[PDB]
Amino acid sequence: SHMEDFVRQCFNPMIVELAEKAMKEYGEDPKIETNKFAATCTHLEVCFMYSDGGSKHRFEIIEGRDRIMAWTVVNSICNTTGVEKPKFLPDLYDYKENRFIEIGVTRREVHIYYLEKANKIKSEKTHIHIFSFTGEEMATKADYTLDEESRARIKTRLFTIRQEMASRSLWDSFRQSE
Ligand SMILES: [Mn+2]
Ligand SMILES: [Mn+2]
Repeated sequence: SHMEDFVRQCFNPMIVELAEKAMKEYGEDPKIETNKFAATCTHLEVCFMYSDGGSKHRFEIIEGRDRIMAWTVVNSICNTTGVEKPKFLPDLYDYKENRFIEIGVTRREVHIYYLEKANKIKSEKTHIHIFSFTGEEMATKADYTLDEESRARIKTRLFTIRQEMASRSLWDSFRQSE
């Protein structure tokens, strides 16, 4: 599929392999679920750019691990810090702020996805940070965790991915499929 080749020429190879394992872990095939394939890679890259901002030992990366191992770290973070165990696996834990973070990448309005992410968690303490494919962003308590320059990089990369999909005529199917 054309989407499949774009995702392979767009994201770095380890991001692609890490997405595949995340897909195969839930039965989804990147070769037919190609739109979900571009979404998992985009979400994976944002989480790794996000942890790249801040101090060296600031973030414990929960995403990209396998479910049992990912929970193993979450239970480890909880008993270490006393923070409540979330109902769903988050993406990162902020050692600087002592809270889990849920990263979200949207193709609709950032205000709708966060509203969609907020009622699902109900965990209150879990921080939520949302980015769009157009440059906006929305975070719990208006606390954006990272500095403006690190968030500007993520927004820049998202719009580049958005442009490259459109120049290849795959953006409309990607947008109209979320
Ligand atoms: Mn996740
Ligand atoms: Mn997420």
